[PDB]
Amino acid sequence: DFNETALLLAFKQNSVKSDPNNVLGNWKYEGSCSWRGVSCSDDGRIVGLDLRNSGLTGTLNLVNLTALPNLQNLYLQGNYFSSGGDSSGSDCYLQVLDLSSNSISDYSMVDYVFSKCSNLVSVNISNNKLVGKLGFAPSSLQSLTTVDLSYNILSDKIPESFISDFPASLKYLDLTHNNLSGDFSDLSFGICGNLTFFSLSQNNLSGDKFPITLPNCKFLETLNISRNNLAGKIPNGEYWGSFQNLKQLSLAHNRLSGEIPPELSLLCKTLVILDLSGNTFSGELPSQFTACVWLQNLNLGNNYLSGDFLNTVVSKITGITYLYVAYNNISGSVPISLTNCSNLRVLDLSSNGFTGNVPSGFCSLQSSPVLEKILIANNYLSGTVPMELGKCKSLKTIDLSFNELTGPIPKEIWMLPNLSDLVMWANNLTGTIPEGVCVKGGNLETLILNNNLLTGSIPESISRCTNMIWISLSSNRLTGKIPSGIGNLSKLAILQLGNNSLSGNVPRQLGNCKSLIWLDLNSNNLTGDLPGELASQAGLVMPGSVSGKQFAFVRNEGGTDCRGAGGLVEFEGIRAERLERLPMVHSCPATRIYSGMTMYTFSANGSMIYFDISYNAVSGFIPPGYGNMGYLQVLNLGHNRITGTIPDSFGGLKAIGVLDLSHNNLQGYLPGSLGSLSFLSDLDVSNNNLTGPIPFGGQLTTFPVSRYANNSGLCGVPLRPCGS
Ligand SMILES: *[C@@H]1O[C@H](CO)[C@@H](O[C@@H]2O[C@H](CO)[C@@H](O[C@@H]3O[C@H](CO[C@H]4O[C@H](CO)[C@@H](O)[C@H](O[C@H]5O[C@H](CO)[C@@H](O)[C@H](O)[C@@H]5O[C@H]5O[C@H](CO)[C@@H](O)[C@H](O)[C@@H]5O)[C@@H]4O)[C@@H](O)[C@H](O)[C@@H]3O)[C@H](O)[C@H]2NC(C)=O)[C@H](O)[C@H]1NC(C)=O
Ligand SMILES: CC(C)[C@H](C)[C@@H](O)[C@H](O)[C@@H](C)[C@H]1CC[C@H]2[C@@H]3COC(=O)[C@H]4C[C@H](O)[C@H](O)C[C@]4(C)[C@H]3CC[C@]12C
Ligand SMILES: *[C@@H]1O[C@H](CO)[C@@H](O[C@@H]2O[C@H](CO)[C@@H](O)[C@H](O)[C@H]2NC(C)=O)[C@H](O)[C@H]1NC(C)=O
Ligand SMILES: *[C@@H]1O[C@H](CO)[C@@H](O[C@@H]2O[C@H](CO)[C@@H](O)[C@H](O)[C@H]2NC(C)=O)[C@H](O)[C@H]1NC(C)=O
Ligand SMILES: *[C@@H]1O[C@H](CO)[C@@H](O[C@@H]2O[C@H](CO)[C@@H](O)[C@H](O)[C@H]2NC(C)=O)[C@H](O)[C@H]1NC(C)=O
Ligand SMILES: *[C@@H]1O[C@H](CO)[C@@H](O)[C@H](O)[C@H]1NC(C)=O
Ligand SMILES: *[C@@H]1O[C@H](CO)[C@@H](O)[C@H](O)[C@H]1NC(C)=O
Repeated sequence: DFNETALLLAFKQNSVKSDPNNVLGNWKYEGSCSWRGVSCSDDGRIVGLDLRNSGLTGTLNLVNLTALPNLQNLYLQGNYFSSGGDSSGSDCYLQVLDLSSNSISDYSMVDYVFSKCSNLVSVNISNNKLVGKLGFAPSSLQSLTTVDLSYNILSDKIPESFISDFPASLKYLDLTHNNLSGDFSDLSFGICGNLTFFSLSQNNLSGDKFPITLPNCKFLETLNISRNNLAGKIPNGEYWGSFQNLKQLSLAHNRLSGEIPPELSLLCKTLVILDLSGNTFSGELPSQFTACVWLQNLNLGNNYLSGDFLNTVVSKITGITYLYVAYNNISGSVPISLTNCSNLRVLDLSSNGFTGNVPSGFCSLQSSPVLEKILIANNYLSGTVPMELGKCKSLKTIDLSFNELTGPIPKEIWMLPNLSDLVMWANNLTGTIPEGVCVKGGNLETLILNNNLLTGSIPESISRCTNMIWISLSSNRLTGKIPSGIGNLSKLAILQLGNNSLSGNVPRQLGNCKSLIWLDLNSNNLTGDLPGELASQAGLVMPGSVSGKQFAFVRNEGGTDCRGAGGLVEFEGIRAERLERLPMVHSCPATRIYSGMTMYTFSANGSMIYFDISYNAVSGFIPPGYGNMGYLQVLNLGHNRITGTIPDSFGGLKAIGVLDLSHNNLQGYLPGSLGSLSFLSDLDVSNNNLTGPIPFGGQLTTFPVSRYANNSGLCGVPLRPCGS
């Protein structure tokens, strides 16, 4: 062990606790320049060490490597290194340093880098565990272009002079996703001659005012302060006047208020991306923004904006690709001028005050239709769905949910070749679902039509919808049998057919749907027996692609009148307040409304979560296999003709919160096994032929007497004791 070689051997024996891949297997005494990751300069001294993405675990002490006299390049990123260089130490020759994507927590290490390493061009410490507060700036490092401290735990405030004390050479500074706090207005930027990238996004910065010296950075290309606590208004006057190159601006998701200042339009000579989303802004996008000819992506969503600016302003920017205006106060008709934007890929008008017709001109001169998504949900739109929409061959998503729409759905929409999501719920739509579905048009992921006037049958053709994830037809006029072909949909997760006229028997082929976690058949005309095959995926179910979708679930204190009211709905682009215009809301006031992204309740080997067949004519016995569903939280079989006994197997319903067997023909004893269900919070066994002792264990003695009423001689607490 001699000199540099000794140093590296020290690292392998000391810094590295495990090398499962044997990447260091050739670091072995007797010349170190042939070692894996080691690169040498002509003197034969190590000029670099590249261990990236090697699966190494250990305690990094940076000074232990940087003692290497000639080392200019160090890549340890994408490993398990923790702790870090810390200490203080020898001379540092580093030019490039990448420590990202490790476990490093010791800010002392960054202090060492900012102090000693005077030839440093770039430092990436991002995606680590660094805790503590920012120290002195690296004023002595005069080649330093690039510093990425993002995705750490850094806290307290950015020191007032921190940024102004950086060397003149600084191009890129990223503080994104830390714990930083304090007044944004207290930062000084100094001369700021080279800085083209600055991001504070996802922190705790606050205050009433923008920093006076930020406008010093005349060359800033992207300025991102999004997802902070900034309050007050967007600075007007000359504040934006000196930015020469500003391309990406994001003020999004802050507390900012007032109108959007006309002076902001000074940025229009450059701006290609503007995100003002998620603030309190009112008024209009100023007319000066017609100069915004290079603007590609405009996000004004989630404010109080109103007026005609989409017409007078945004119509005029011919190259706009993405337009997000949802959750605002805009009224009037959707401007038809909007259809002059021939590069528009996404148009989100959801949750505004729009009246009048859906735009019929969206792909005219073609050349050729580029539009992917049109979202107008939760407005006041009237008339029908224009057949012209059938012209945009590129449509991936149409969302017209919760408008005043009427008439049938033109065949042309069902023949859109790329259609993925057709989401039209809470309208007055009529007609039928065509036999050509998913054959003569796109192979759909979701079809959400609940709470319309649709009639006829679910077409046997729905079986070719093999991409299908989520089907909601509830509360329509549908008749006929549930087609056995639905069993061909191996990704189907949620099927809601409730409150229709469906009849015949539930096809046993439903049990062949490998992904089904949610089945609501309630309030139909169904007869026949509960197929045993409905439980055949129990234990096998894998969490699928229905995750990550906006939903709402409306809970009510009812009750028998309240069935069919509330429950689970697709929530994209809709405000909770519009939910109160759903049917039966007077009888069934929402007691609680859950909302969010959909997430599965199991990592793997799951079952059905939710099964409601109540209010049908179903007969036969309960299949004992149903008791094998370990993740089932709702089983509602009430108001049917079901006979036989309650299966002892129901003891394996370990997740069940709601079990409604009421108003059937059940007989025999309640299974003592029911006492072992620890989450059972709602049990209704009433109006059957049941007899004998009410199990004494678990929750059974905690229920109101009404849950046991009208049976054949049940006894024991809460009823009269069995030893009468
Ligand atoms: C300023 O800095 C932030 C990072 O802190 C950058 O924001 C990130 O943008 C990326 C790229 O677009 C997003 O990743 C994509 O996310 C989508 C799904 O995203 C949804 O879910 C996440 C999770 O909660 C959410 O954060 C996203 O939020 C965006 O969209 C809102 C509008 O709906 C908007 O109000 C919000 O500001 C944010 O805006 C960005 O996206 C919209 C695109 O719709 C764009 O208009 C705008 O300019 C911003 O880019 C959203 O609800 C996945 O499908 C993708 O595959 C991909 O993962 C990040 O989610 C996003 N925000 C974060 C991380 O907080 C900005 O781009 C940056 N601006 C500039 C110019 O540098
Ligand atoms: C897996 C998805 C389909 C779903 C949207 C998912 O994201 C979501 O977390 C589901 C599981 C939740 C959201 C609301 C939940 C219900 C909340 O409201 C209901 O009143 C309760 C009553 C009672 O507490 C029961 O335990 C079940 C039950 C009825 C819950 C069962 C599971 C949910 C249905
Ligand atoms: C600093 O390194 C991080 C890597 O951890 C870089 O972030 C990655 O960038 C790539 C390519 O842009 C993304 O696709 C990766 O997903 C990112 N990974 C993570 C975990 O975010 C970052 O690019 C580097 N910073 C600089 C300035 O180069
Ligand atoms: C941006 O950084 C560069 C360094 O890359 C700075 O350039 C130095 O500027 C001085 C003064 O003009 C020159 O004498 C040096 O020769 C430059 N160094 C190099 C390596 O070119 C530049 O000043 C910085 N920008 C500003 C405006 O501060
Ligand atoms: C077909 O299905 C519906 C839904 O289950 C049945 O009826 C409803 O009947 C109950 C009891 O009378 C009422 O409380 C609901 O309000 C009714 N809803 C509607 C929209 O009608 C209906 O009886 C069945 N029809 C046949 C052929 O018997
Ligand atoms: C904008 O719409 C919201 C509905 O979410 C409403 O409360 C508000 O009054 C409207 N305009 C205002 C006053 O900001
Ligand atoms: C159930 O369906 C009938 C007929 O479609 C309708 O009048 C009613 O609004 C629906 N009820 C609920 C709770 O959605």
